[PDB]
Amino acid sequence: VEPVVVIDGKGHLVGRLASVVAKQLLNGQKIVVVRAEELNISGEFFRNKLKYHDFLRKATAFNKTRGPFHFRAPSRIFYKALRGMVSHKTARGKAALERLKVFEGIPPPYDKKKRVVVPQALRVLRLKPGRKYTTLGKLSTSVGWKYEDVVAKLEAKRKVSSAEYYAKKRAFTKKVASANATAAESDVAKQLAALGY
Amino acid sequence: TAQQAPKWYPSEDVAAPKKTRKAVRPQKLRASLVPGTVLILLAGRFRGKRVVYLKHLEDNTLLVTGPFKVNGVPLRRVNARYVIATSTKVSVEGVNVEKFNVEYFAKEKLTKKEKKEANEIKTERVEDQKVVDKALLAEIKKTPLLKQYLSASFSLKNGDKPHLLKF
Amino acid sequence: AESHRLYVKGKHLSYQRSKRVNNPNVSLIKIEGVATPQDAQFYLGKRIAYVYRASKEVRGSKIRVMWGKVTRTHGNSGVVRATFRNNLPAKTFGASVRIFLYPSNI
Amino acid sequence: ASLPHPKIVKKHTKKFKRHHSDRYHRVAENWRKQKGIDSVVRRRFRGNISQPKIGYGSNKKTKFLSPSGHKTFLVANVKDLETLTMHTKTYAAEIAHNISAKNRVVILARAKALGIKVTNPKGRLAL
Amino acid sequence: GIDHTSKQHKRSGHRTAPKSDNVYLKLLVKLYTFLARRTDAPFNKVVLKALFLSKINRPPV
RNA sequence: GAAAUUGUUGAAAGGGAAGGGCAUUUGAUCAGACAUGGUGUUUUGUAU
RNA sequence: GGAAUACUGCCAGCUGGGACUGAGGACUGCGACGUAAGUCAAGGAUGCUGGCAUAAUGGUUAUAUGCCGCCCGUCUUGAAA
RNA sequence: AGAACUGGCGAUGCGGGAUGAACCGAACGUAGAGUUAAGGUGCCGGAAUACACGCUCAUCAGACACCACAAAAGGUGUUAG
RNA sequence: GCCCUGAAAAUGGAUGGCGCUCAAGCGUGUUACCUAUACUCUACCGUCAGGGUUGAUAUGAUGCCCUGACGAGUAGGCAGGCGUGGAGGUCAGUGACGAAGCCUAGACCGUAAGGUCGGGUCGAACGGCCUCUAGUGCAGAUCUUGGUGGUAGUAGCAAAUA
RNA sequence: UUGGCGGAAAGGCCUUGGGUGCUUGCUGGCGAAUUGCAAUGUCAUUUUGCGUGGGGAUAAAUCAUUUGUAUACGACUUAGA
Ligand SMILES: [Mg+2]
Ligand SMILES: [Mg+2]
Ligand SMILES: [Mg+2]
Ligand SMILES: [Mg+2]
Ligand SMILES: [Mg+2]
Ligand SMILES: [Mg+2]
Ligand SMILES: [Mg+2]
Ligand SMILES: [Mg+2]
Ligand SMILES: [Mg+2]
Ligand SMILES: [Mg+2]
Ligand SMILES: [Mg+2]
Ligand SMILES: [Mg+2]
Ligand SMILES: [Mg+2]
Ligand SMILES: [Mg+2]
Ligand SMILES: [Mg+2]
Ligand SMILES: [Mg+2]
Ligand SMILES: [Mg+2]
Ligand SMILES: [Mg+2]
Ligand SMILES: [Mg+2]
Ligand SMILES: [Mg+2]
Ligand SMILES: [Mg+2]
Ligand SMILES: [Mg+2]
Ligand SMILES: [Mg+2]
Ligand SMILES: [Mg+2]
Ligand SMILES: [Mg+2]
Ligand SMILES: [Mg+2]
Ligand SMILES: [Mg+2]
Ligand SMILES: [Mg+2]
Ligand SMILES: [Mg+2]
Ligand SMILES: [Mg+2]
Ligand SMILES: [Mg+2]
Ligand SMILES: [Mg+2]
Repeated sequence: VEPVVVIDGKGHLVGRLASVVAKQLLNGQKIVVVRAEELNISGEFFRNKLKYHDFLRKATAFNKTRGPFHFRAPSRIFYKALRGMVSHKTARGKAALERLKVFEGIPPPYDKKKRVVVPQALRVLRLKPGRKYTTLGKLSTSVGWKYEDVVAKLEAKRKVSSAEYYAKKRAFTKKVASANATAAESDVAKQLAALGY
Repeated sequence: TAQQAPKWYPSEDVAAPKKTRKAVRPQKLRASLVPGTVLILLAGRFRGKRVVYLKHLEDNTLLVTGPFKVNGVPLRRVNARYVIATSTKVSVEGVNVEKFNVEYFAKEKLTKKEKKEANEIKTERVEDQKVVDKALLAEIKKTPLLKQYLSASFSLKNGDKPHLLKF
Repeated sequence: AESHRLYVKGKHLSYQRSKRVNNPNVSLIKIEGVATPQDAQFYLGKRIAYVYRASKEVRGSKIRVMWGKVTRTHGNSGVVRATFRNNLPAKTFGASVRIFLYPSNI
Repeated sequence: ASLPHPKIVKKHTKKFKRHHSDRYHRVAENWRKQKGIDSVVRRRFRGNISQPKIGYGSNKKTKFLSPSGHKTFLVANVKDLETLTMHTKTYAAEIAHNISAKNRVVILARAKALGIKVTNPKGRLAL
Repeated sequence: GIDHTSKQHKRSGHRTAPKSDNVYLKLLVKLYTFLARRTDAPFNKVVLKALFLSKINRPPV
């Protein structure tokens, strides 16, 4: 429905989000994903760390530089999970992949844009209460991502600016609500209410 | 010879066709198309315009008019499958509509030599349009906002689902 | 107004296929708004145009059209089967396409 | 000008080229059937070339018919031309490849007089 | 698929239209196939089938 | 004066071979049907 | 005590939308509706209208894309080996 | 390694079992439309991130016949008897 | 019952992959949906079978036509065709105003073997049909003879004092 | 045009003042046809070239020579108005 859909990856299960996003990209929607460091994987942190070390031991024996590449950033972990769900060796898959961008944090192109969520991949709607889960930023830091703190500081600055924006927006919204409440109970408003608006 | 000859030649008399059994019953129009209904034109030069339907013609077409003074659509005929019949209806008792028929709208078919390298209207047609719409806007002025509704064009907005929309 | 659209937008998803063999004679179309076969039944028989641009002008235009129509529903989620005069070129998997409101039953 | 006919249907317009006639120069493209014991083409595995068979045969009402609707008849002279005098709606003459230009002009003039369609009325013509 | 209970596309095994290309014999079988088609007498069918026969199936009398 | 093989010119494609099948897009290129008898002579070469 | 409704089944009950097909080529048959003339959806499509009349449809060819496709011949129970 | 009855492969493509001579389904003229078999419907991948009742949390979970393995013995893990 | 311990192998790795945890796991139930060269209906091709039709005009009674069913295949059998050298006959066939041959991501016919045409090149003979006849059809045989590649401007052209 | 703010990939967000256009907030007048019963019926943005007329700025690198902190050859590292 939109040209570009911006997904806030926070609170999303990695594989369910990746399946939804892969299907969207193949159908032709441009998707950008922000805040990949707040993605969730179901299961305990130790389980997911062991899984990553299992992935990390696989490399081409005679030359490690041509082996499976182990990317450490949370955005690239999500990208790996999503490239597994796209037929990436074809021209169609390559085009579907270049319709996609994944970021840590919310960079300045997208910090002023609307972020949506995917409810069929949200953790609070999918996991049973009580089940343990992993945070992708913590897992990436444990395996070697170097930029957890700088992303956190930039996110704090962004959140301060966003709260300053939202206070003004809320004040203007209350003025607009006051204005059209006073401009209700008129003949036009009663006609609109009769017609359903 | 180069090629020898065929021993038998096919005959050149064309056979007559068998007597077909396809009679022509009249078209049964859909129930929403009664004369005086406001239609939305879906294709053509006037696509998206709201016109008023007057008469079902002999060659399964619908006689419509804008009216021409309202939105600029003249007395015309349209295909019934290319319109949307709304529920908005104006009374069309008081129009002289049996003048118009199939041979009223003749094209005077153009010859092959007349090729337009680069590049008019019947006076009887413009006076007939005037006579019809003078009776039509008299009924149109009764209900409020109908003239403006007929003047405005139809389009689909974002989120409009035609399978759910009522007309 | 600022909108002039008299069609419903859809996307060209894929050809009709099994797991490992596709049939290019039938395309699958995702019409926006429709989510069930019951709502997709409204659009059966509607005309579909795929509209594209070319560098060479052929008969007064640089815009070319492939015509087809909706034939039946597909699945449980409102996808339809469409057939075109010439099959769609398979690079348009994910391209927009126009589903018109004629021939109309309203 | 031809006799009325149904729409001509070609069930398989593509040429049946021999297996590996693209792979090796020495293998000509003239069709031969693979007789090999392991041959994927003989065994009819998916994704391989199709082979000629009787199901591809043309409709007998439109067999041998050119797109104009005639059957081609080779002619060498006006005497061969005149055998199609009463069959102009079913046959079209084709002048043979080894006819001289000055005999081609005579054959063409007679065919225009008789109303017989000529398929190659441009061979060896001087302009 | 069909579970065939008999051989498909098998000939009748009976010789019609005799193997001889004697033109007078062909004239005789033309006359007697007309008679066997249109007279409903068993004699004509019997002699038509006899006309088809080979030499060792036509011993001299 | 064939082919293998080669030069030049032109066109096209090329992220660890190339070639093939079904289908269509795109570029290039190409055959076929377009008169017909006809009321008719608005006609010249007065019967074309 | 009196119903209703579900479920299952039947109708030579009515009716709307969509798709693919139009083989055959004088008549002959079985029927239907009518007192009759005749008509018909009854042994296979007709009617009405438009645009173009050309590379536009189409064919060929090179390329692109989707999916598929292992090297032939041979011996062999078994060959891409 | 060797017998019995039947069905197959060899001599056989096609849909399914990722992959495979033999399993499952089904046997093959050239096409169109419809419905299915076996197998499936998160995404790769056509098809419900369907509906319903439970069970399971594994610092080697488990995930579909042929088939690509796991046992004796144990556990106030949890569940029902 | 499920889970866990019992449970150790050598390149890095496989519920097919990603991944999945009130499952996208395990047991069970109900529907909807996807699609095989299978089933149903129709067209067209061929095969087999059962029939109709010597009447005049015009031909082909091995002709034309009606009806039904059927179509996998190595080894192997049979049948109908396609192409080549030469022979009898015929078309009073083609041809220096250009035969034969050769080249041609130009056209047409045939399911196919193949056939036909246009254009270029060329220079002296050749073809259709009915029959006869064979030293008659090649991808393979570490085939025979001849010609030619990649390798490759590569190995190398360094003993005997200069 | 005034003042700010924004460096994560800021390349955008907010604001002052005047000018100018439109206004469907409300009521009028004129026009539209013939694209003939549909045909995307052409309204987007990406790159480049060639012309005008209006600003702006007036270099290096390689070969060859040279060095030996380098070196199989290339490459490297030095020097030369
Ligand atoms: Mg070859
Ligand atoms: Mg074998
Ligand atoms: Mg020479
Ligand atoms: Mg050569
Ligand atoms: Mg019931
Ligand atoms: Mg073309
Ligand atoms: Mg085309
Ligand atoms: Mg093309
Ligand atoms: Mg190619
Ligand atoms: Mg391809
Ligand atoms: Mg493959
Ligand atoms: Mg062995
Ligand atoms: Mg054997
Ligand atoms: Mg089998
Ligand atoms: Mg899908
Ligand atoms: Mg227990
Ligand atoms: Mg275990
Ligand atoms: Mg699955
Ligand atoms: Mg289950
Ligand atoms: Mg099918
Ligand atoms: Mg028979
Ligand atoms: Mg069969
Ligand atoms: Mg000889
Ligand atoms: Mg010559
Ligand atoms: Mg060539
Ligand atoms: Mg000479
Ligand atoms: Mg020999
Ligand atoms: Mg050879
Ligand atoms: Mg061989
Ligand atoms: Mg050799
Ligand atoms: Mg050397
Ligand atoms: Mg030496």
